[PDB]
Amino acid sequence: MDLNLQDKVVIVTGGASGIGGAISMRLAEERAIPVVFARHAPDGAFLDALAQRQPRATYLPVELQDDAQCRDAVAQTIATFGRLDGLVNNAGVNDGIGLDAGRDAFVASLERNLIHYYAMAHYCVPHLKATRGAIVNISSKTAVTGQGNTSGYCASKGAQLALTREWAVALREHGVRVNAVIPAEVMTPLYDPEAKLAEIAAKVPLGRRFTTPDEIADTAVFLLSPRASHTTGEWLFVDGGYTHLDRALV
Amino acid sequence: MDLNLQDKVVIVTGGASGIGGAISMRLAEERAIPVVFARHAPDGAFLDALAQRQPRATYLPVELQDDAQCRDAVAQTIATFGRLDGLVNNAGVNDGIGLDAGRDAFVASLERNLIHYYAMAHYCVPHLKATRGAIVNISSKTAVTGQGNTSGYCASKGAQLALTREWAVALREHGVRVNAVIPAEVMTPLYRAKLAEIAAKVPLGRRFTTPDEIADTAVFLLSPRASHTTGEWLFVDGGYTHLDRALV
Amino acid sequence: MDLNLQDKVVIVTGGASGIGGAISMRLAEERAIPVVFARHAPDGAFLDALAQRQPRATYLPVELQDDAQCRDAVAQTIATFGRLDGLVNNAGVNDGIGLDAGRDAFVASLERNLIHYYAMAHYCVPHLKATRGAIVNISSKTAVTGQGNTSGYCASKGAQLALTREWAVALREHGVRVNAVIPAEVMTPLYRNWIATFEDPEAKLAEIAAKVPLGRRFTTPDEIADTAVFLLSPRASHTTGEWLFVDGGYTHLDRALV
Amino acid sequence: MDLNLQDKVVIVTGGASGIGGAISMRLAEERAIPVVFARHAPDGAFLDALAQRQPRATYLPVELQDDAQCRDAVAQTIATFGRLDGLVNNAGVNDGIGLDAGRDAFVASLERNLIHYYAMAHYCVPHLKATRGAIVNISSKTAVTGQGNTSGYCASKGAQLALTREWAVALREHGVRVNAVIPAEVMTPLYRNWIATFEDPEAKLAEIAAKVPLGRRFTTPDEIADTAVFLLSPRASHTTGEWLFVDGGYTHLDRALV
Ligand SMILES: NC(=O)c1ccc[n+]([C@@H]2O[C@H](COP(=O)([O-])OP(=O)(O)OC[C@H]3O[C@@H](n4cnc5c(N)ncnc54)[C@H](O)[C@@H]3O)[C@@H](O)[C@H]2O)c1
Ligand SMILES: NC(=O)c1ccc[n+]([C@@H]2O[C@H](COP(=O)([O-])OP(=O)(O)OC[C@H]3O[C@@H](n4cnc5c(N)ncnc54)[C@H](O)[C@@H]3O)[C@@H](O)[C@H]2O)c1
Ligand SMILES: NC(=O)c1ccc[n+]([C@@H]2O[C@H](COP(=O)([O-])OP(=O)(O)OC[C@H]3O[C@@H](n4cnc5c(N)ncnc54)[C@H](O)[C@@H]3O)[C@@H](O)[C@H]2O)c1
Ligand SMILES: NC(=O)c1ccc[n+]([C@@H]2O[C@H](COP(=O)([O-])OP(=O)(O)OC[C@H]3O[C@@H](n4cnc5c(N)ncnc54)[C@H](O)[C@@H]3O)[C@@H](O)[C@H]2O)c1
Ligand SMILES: [Cl-]
Ligand SMILES: [Cl-]
Ligand SMILES: [Cl-]
Ligand SMILES: [Cl-]
Repeated sequence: MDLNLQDKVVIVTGGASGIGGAISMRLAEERAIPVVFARHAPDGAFLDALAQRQPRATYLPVELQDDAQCRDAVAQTIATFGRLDGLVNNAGVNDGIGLDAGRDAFVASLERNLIHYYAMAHYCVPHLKATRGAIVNISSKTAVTGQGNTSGYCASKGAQLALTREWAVALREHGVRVNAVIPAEVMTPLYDPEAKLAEIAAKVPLGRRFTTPDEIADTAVFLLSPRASHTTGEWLFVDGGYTHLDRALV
Repeated sequence: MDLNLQDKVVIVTGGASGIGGAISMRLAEERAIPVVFARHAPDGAFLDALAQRQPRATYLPVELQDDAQCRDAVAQTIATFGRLDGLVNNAGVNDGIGLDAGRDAFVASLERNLIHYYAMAHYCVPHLKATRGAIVNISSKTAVTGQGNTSGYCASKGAQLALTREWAVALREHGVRVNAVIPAEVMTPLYRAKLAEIAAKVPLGRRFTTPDEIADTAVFLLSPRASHTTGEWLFVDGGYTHLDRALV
Repeated sequence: MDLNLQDKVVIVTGGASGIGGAISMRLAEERAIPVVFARHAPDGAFLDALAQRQPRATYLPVELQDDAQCRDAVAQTIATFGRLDGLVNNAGVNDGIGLDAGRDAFVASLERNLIHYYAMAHYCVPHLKATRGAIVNISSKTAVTGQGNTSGYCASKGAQLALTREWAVALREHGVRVNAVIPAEVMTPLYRNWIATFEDPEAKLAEIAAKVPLGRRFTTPDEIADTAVFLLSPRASHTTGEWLFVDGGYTHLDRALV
Repeated sequence: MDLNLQDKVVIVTGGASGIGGAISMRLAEERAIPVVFARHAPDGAFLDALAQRQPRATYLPVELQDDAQCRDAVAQTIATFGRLDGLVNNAGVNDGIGLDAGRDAFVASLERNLIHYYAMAHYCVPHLKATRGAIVNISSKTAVTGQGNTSGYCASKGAQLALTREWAVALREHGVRVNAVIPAEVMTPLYRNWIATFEDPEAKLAEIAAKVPLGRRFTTPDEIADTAVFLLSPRASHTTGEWLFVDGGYTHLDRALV
């Protein structure tokens, strides 16, 4: 299935590891041009594999919590490529800020997760309008399931789903589609460890195993493509049945 | 139906007008004790009607964006009544902060809407655990429908639905239930041809929902008649969110 | 809270046992007039308690899978009361018809669950219009969660949620509201006996209850009834088309929690 | 994006017209082998275009309401190809059976829509297990939004969403995924052969399209098809039980927007 993403310039925040890394790599495979926005320089092995698929793929060091860096990196991206066709908002961290943490910790969690999704959309949208590009927001099942000690992250991830609907409405007349992907348990390098891994994996209905970053990536990249040309405002759960299937199943 | 809220102490933020005021008034009618947290003093006719139903009902001047006023007003409430049985997070404003507004405006919207729901829960939860009380978060249909130029408010309202699920999980073993009510179109102070256009789109009766309708579901959710309902989002919207957009 | 249900006539299908019995009893307590449609004659103690609260409450023997009996029982209710204010579609059974069972078993499950919800609404709605009455459909979390070997019941319960939206649209101009209640695990004497067919009943019950997030306990029929009766009342006068989950967090809270 | 569907055998019910036809054509483009089950012989031009992409693509005449024809058609497909990799349940018709129509009309609507999705899955699933294949159920936004005079179709389309969750649970250990696609307004020549009946056919088309948030236009069959075929493929290898709305924002975006 040709996705028609060849030479499409797509910013992927947190795009050099885990889910974001897999999204960048699939974009490169589809001959798109992923532009990684991340705090830390990607590892060599990642850059080797990416450039092999797409020699023009790039990385920009960006602290997403700095509004001016977001602005300048988008500008640099436009200066380098002349256009922007996609935005994948993906950077985030479950920082475990619960009910007892207080205002400052809560707001800091919003900064780490929610606020830069808005800032990136804010700076990218004029460019996306010009190309009738697309946005994918990566959220989390916690936005709808809760978890128990992570108000900050949960609030952020839920706000991102709401913003997906809001931006889909806001941008409809410009042909800019906005969708979300909702993962549940995804194995990354990052993420008695023999036992606790087994414990978590056991709860995923399809195959009792973690979702892979590639699985999230394939749905995310489909959503950026014109193969999803009448899909906007949607939240796609890629979670092995985690959110919606009977909690009682083994 | 006896809701068993008699002498139960419930804080209602933005509780002196619009939906909040209707919630406070219904609480008083059920012989609960509403404690109004609001920026401005309620008008006299409101306070008099409230006192008629519940002489122990109380108003505290609170700017909810001030974390210290939140903390101090809760402390006051506990000092006065010795208990807290409910929190209704209700204060908010659709401030029309869109994609072009920028970071500062977006964050100011979060402060006006989202952040004080968390601050209030933060300060109330220890006391709610003591009484196996309840929380009701008032959200907005915009959280799931979008609207077009209100990123700030939409984000906030959606985060409030998420937090309803999170806090329901967090507090399950303490017997504290957390639910949300989602209104669509409710005629309230500043809301009042442009009228008819909006009303016409509400499937049930082609009319606005009333504050009393929102209040009746919110108060039901605060009560032990909803003793196994937690984490839920109750739409009270005349069909606005879920019924065919094509209907007339 | 006054639900304003005094002398309101409400048919409750399967209304003498479990969830349905609790709804009938709650209706009587709110001074409504419940009309029980059920296959089996109710307990004497149930009838005594019902009459104690509402002397006008009635019971009619009805096999709901018989369309003519639905028709005639609604007709008799109208003859007795002259009006109908509510319908609670509640009768049903999880009959464990899997994907391997085949057409005949699947259709039989639809007859036991889905088809009489439609039949009852078909015969009741013309009367509900005159009174601006209401319908509550009792569904099941299985409609959205699945279960694994119950295609017939799952299909039925999901169709009941869809029909809740459909009828809400269809009846909007008549002021007739239609909503659904979705239970998960509700302890009833019937469930209690099914659990008794297991080797270690105590352990089976605990195993089921352990999965309910709020309190690790079954929902009670009264808990389902209180929401259902609230939804029948004008206290829910702008709620229509809705699916209310009364389930201790079963459907929507993190599967990973203990 | 390689979908890895080359030489995979996929039955598509109603697969020679509208959405079903687009699904078959996309399957053939991906070098899969679509097998069309439909009541009428397909257009010659359709058969030619299909054959150009996939010479092995087949059509079997099937009345899906006849359980034995479903059974035999699946058996013939296994006899021809020796495997089954996918099932797209797609055939259906909005027959406008309201609340007032009664039992016989309602049940007939279930037969036209719901019951053959079950029958087809019943006969296909034993084979899908061996290949760790997949099912896509095509539903309708009406399952969740209602419409107003179509209880039979609404109930059917909603049962199909519920069965998607149920079969996803049932088949999880066999690695068979089950998902649904929910369209809203899709232009098919047949929809056009219904719109044709109106006094001002283009003004009617316009009234409908004006309600679709994204572009104020109908979704195309290819747009539905591309999501459906993605769901059949291992690119969606951890997606199961899901309902994917492909509807230009119809179901979920603010009704107030123009
Ligand atoms: N991994 C899971 O199980 C899981 C589950 C649900 C949702 N998600 C979502 O997936 C998305 C990706 O997570 P992942 O697990 O791949 O994460 P990851 O931590 O493995 O990678 C995230 C990347 O983003 C970068 N990053 C984070 N914050 C940043 C900032 N402020 N500025 C610049 N760079 C920043 C990190 O350095 C890292 O490179 C997140 O939005 C997460 O919430 C993940
Ligand atoms: N009116 C509607 O149609 C509608 C629709 C959807 C959701 N809602 C929700 O209902 C809730 C109540 O809104 P409303 O329509 O009744 O507005 P209402 O303004 O007329 O009253 C809200 C009250 O909250 C107070 N308030 C607001 N911000 C405050 C702050 N920072 N500190 C202290 N007090 C503050 C206001 O002074 C006012 O008294 C809100 O959460 C809103 O999102 C309303
Ligand atoms: N108990 C639970 O855990 C649970 C969970 C989810 C949903 N539900 C739903 O609650 C509703 C009631 O269930 P319950 O658990 O109370 O069951 P129950 O069996 O205790 O009571 C059902 C009543 O309906 C009557 N009935 C059944 N079929 C009938 C027919 N064809 N004609 C006449 N009467 C008939 C039965 O005889 C019985 O009196 C059902 O719709 C069920 O699907 C129950
Ligand atoms: N067209 C829309 O706007 C729309 C909207 C929502 C959902 N859908 C869904 O999409 C699916 C396809 O609809 P479509 O619009 O492409 O339909 P269509 O009418 O254009 O084609 C349906 C095909 O299925 C065949 N078919 C129907 N019943 C059959 C039977 N009993 N036995 C054998 N073959 C049979 C028909 O002959 C026809 O060839 C249906 O499930 C429908 O509910 C369509
Ligand atoms: Cl991977
Ligand atoms: Cl009012
Ligand atoms: Cl009880
Ligand atoms: Cl097409």
